[PDB]
Amino acid sequence: MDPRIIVTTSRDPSTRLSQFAKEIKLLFPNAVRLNRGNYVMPNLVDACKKSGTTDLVVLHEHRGVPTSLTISHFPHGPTAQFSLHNVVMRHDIINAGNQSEVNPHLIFDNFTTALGKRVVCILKHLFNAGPKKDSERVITFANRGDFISVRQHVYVRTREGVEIAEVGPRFEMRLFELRLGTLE
Amino acid sequence: TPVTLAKVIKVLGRTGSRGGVTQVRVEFLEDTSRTIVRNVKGPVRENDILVLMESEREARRLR
Amino acid sequence: IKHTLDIINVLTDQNPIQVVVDAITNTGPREDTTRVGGGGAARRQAVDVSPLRRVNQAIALLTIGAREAAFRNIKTIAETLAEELINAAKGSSTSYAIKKKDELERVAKSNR
Amino acid sequence: PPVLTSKDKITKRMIVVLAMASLETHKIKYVLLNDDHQGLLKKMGRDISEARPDITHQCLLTLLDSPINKAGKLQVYIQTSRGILIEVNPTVRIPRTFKRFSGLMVQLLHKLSIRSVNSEEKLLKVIKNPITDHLPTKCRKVTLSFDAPVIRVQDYIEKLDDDESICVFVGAMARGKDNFADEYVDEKVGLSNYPLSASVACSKFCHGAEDAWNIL
Amino acid sequence: PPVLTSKDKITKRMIVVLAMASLETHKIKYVLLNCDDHQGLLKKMGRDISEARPDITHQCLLTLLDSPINKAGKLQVYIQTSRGILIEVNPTVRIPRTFKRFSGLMVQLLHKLSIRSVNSEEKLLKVIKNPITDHLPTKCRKVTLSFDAPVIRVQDYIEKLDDDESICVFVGAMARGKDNFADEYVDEKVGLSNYPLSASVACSKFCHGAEDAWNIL
Amino acid sequence: KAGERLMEALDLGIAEIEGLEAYNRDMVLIAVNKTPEQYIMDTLLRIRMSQLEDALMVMPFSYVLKFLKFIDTVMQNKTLLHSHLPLICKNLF
RNA sequence: GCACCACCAGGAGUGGAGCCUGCGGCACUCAACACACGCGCGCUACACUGACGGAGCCA
Repeated sequence: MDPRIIVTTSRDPSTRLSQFAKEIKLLFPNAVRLNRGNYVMPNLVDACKKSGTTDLVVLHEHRGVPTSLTISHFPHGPTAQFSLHNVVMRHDIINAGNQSEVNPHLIFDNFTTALGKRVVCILKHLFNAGPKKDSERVITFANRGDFISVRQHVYVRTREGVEIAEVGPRFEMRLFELRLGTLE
Repeated sequence: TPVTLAKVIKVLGRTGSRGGVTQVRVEFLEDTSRTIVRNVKGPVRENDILVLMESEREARRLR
Repeated sequence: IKHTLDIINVLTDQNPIQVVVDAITNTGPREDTTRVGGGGAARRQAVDVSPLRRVNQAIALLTIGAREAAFRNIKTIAETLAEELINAAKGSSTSYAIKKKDELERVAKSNR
Repeated sequence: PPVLTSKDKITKRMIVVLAMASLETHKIKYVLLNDDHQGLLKKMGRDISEARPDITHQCLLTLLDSPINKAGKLQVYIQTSRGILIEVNPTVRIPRTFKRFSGLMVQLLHKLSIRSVNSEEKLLKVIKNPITDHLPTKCRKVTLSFDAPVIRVQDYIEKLDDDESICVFVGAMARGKDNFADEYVDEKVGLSNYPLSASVACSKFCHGAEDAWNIL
Repeated sequence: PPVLTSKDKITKRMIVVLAMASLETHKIKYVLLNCDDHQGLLKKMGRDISEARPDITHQCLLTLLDSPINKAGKLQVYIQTSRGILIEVNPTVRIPRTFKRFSGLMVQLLHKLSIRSVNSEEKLLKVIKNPITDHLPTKCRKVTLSFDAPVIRVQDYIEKLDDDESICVFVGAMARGKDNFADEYVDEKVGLSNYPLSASVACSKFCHGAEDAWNIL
Repeated sequence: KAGERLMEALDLGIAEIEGLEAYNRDMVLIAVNKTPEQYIMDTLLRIRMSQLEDALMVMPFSYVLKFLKFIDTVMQNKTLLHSHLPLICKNLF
C-alpha cells in the first residue's frame, strides 16, 4: 500500500547535491539514499521490478533551463520532470524536527483541476508514508499557475495561538517535461 | 608466560559503551569443562578460538 | 609481491609463504583496550580482541609501515616490505609492526 | 649534529610537551591576550590564567637555551588551552624580548606556520590531535607534578633502553589540577617536596638528562 | 630553616652574585633603562644600547629563587650592578613575574635603598657596602664561569669542597662581554660546557648541579 | 544490571548466611525482610516473564554455587507464601 | 522498535596558494610594583609512485 521510494543522482555530486539528497532522503520509512557507479543504469527497470518498488526520484542538471527533478511511478510509467528554483546551497539538514513517518496534513492552494490534477494525485500518492494520518507538521503545495512552492511547518500553539514553524528548505518548481504514459 | 587458548560456545548479548563488547561464554580447551565469561572486542561467531591473556578474572558490564 | 617473493627466496630461503604467515601471526595483539565512556573521564578497559581482527590488523601495520619507511629513500616498496616480513616473522622488535603489538599490550596490562 | 624531525621515530631522544599553554589573541593588529590588558579581562569577559605568556616564554628560553638541545636530542611540542598543537624546530631563535615574541606568536597563530628565513624549512608548525601521532614508537610518557611522588631524573632516565625514548608533560599554566594528560601517561612523577614552577622543573629534567646521558 | 643573612659567616651555603647588572634609572616618572622602550633615548645619552638587558637578570632571579635550594635554606642571592651598587636579596622575597612589574620594583629599589613591607622591617631587598668579601663567609670558594676557562664537573667540584667551605659564583649579567668584571675577588675561573651558555642556564646548571651535590629534594 | 541485581543480591544473601553460620558454636540493615532470602525469591518475581533466560545465561558457576543454597533454604523453610514451585522448577530446569 | 548529525570499525572530502561560478551584506605561581568585503562549489598547481625515448594493446 504505502510506496517504496528510491533516490539516485549522477556519479559526481558535490556538497550542494549531497545535502539536497539528504533532504530528499527525509521522506522515510520508505526513502533510501543510493548512488550509481555508472551514471544511470539502463537496468533500473529490472531493479525496481525485481525489488517490487513503485516510484523513482532522479536529480540531475541540464542546460535547456537549469537544474531538474524527476519523479516516476514505476509499473504504469507516468513520469513528471520538474524544474527547480534553487540548488546553490540549501540547509545541511538530514533529520531535525520530527521523523518523516509522521504523515502531515497536506495543503494545496490555488485549485486548478483542469490539467494539473494528474500532478495533485501523484503528490497525494507520494507523501502517504507512515501509519500516522494525524497531523503534527504540515507540507504546503502552492500553485501560482505554473509556479509551485513547497513548505514545511510545525504547529506551534501559544496561548491557543496557531503559529506556524518554518523548517527545512523552500522550493519553487515549474512543470518541465511530462511524458504521456500508459495503462501498461 | 601464561598464554591461554579459549573457545566460543555461545554468545549472550551486546553490552558495553561503544557497542563492540560481546559477553561470551567460553570454555578453554586444555583442562576443559570450567567456564569463564569475558569481554571480546571485534566480530565473534560461534566455535571460534579466542586467546585469553589472564586466566582467572571476570567482569561483566561497561557503562 | 612478485619481486618480494624473489628477495625472500634469495635471503634466508625459508619458502617465502612461510615468512608471510609468521609475520601474520607474530604481529597480532593478543588483547586490546576500548574507550569506555563511564561519564566524562574515559577509562580504558582491557579487552580480548577477536581473531578476525588479529588477522586484519596484521595486514594493516605491515603494509602501512613499510610504505612509511619507503617514503623518501633509495629503497622501493618491495624492498622495505621485504624488511618488514623478515623482521616480524622472527620477533626482533626492530620492525614497525612488532613495536605496535607490544605497545598496545603494555597499555592493557597497565590498565587491567 | 643532525636535526630531529617527526618523520623519524627511531632515535632515542628527549621530548617536552608544554601543555595547556596560555595562547590567546585579541583585536583592538592582533596582540597576545595579557600587563597590557590585565585589567581589561573581565571587562571584555576573559580570564586571568589566559593572561600568562611569560610562563611559555620562560619555558622556551629555558628549553631552547639548554646544552642538550645543542647536543641535539630535544623536541618541543606546545599545546594551548584550546588544543592548538605546535611543533617547534630545535634550530629556532626565540626573540629575547616580549614584543617580537608577541608579534611572532600572532603571525604564527594566524599564518599557521613560520617558514625559514634562509631556506626551504618550516620553523614552527601546527599539527593535529592526538599528540600520540607525532611521538616515537616506544616511548615512556610521564607528567611532572607536585602532588606526584618525588623521583630523581638521573637514575630514572638511566632505566631507559637503547631505543626507548622519553617524553614529559609539563603544565605551563598558573595553577589548577595536574590532570591534563590522564589519557596519555604511564606515570605521574614528581621532583621536589616544594611546589615547583614549570620552567625550573623543565630545567631539572634537562640537566638531569645531561648528567644522565653524559652531556656536558 | 632560618633565613640566611650576610651576618652568618660560618654556614656552608651556595652564594650567587649577578655582577655587572644593567640597572640604571631615568627621569622622563622614573623608569629602568631597557634597549626596547628607550632605544633612541639611550642614543641621546651616547651609550651602548645593547647592554640595557634587565630581562637577563630578571630571568636569573626567577631561575635562582624558585629553585628548591632556596626553599631549603642553602642559597643566597646577591646583585652587583655595572655601577657596582650592591644589593642583598632576602632569601624569602617573591620577585615579580612580568617585566613591567619587576621594572617598577627595580625603580623603587634604586630610588629608595630598601624595599620592605609595612609589616616587616626585615628588608626584602637591601643596599649594602662594597666589597663583597665583608659579606661573604670566611670559608667560601670564589669562581667565575667562563667559556675561555677550563671545563669542570659540578658534582665532583662540590664533592671536592671542605665540610664548611662555602662557594660563591660570579655570573656576568650581560649579553656579550669578557669575564674580567671581578678578577679582584676570585680564586678560579671554570666552565660548564663546550657551548656558550646564557646566564640563566648557567645559574640553573649550578643550582641543580648543587642539588645533585648536596642531595637536596 | 539485571544479572548484576542477581549477583549483588546473592553476594548479599550468602554474605549474611555465612555470617550467621558461625554463630556461637564457633565461639547490612536491608535487602528487605527479617531474612534476606525472602528478598531473593521476590526479586525473581520482580523481573518479567519474557527473556529473563538472558539474565540467567549471563551468570557463571559462582552464581550457581551461591544460587542453590537459597533453594535449600526456602525448601527447608517451607515458604510457598512468597514464591511457587512452578517458578522454582521453571528456573532450576 | 528504528537511524551514517545512535556509537564502536574504517575510508573520503572541504577548510592552506591561485582561478572563476553563484549567493549574502554594505585581582595575582608577581608585599613592594603595575593593574571596502564575505561564504560555498567546481576548476589548476606543489608529489620524487621522477623525467626522456621508443615498442605492444583493449571499449
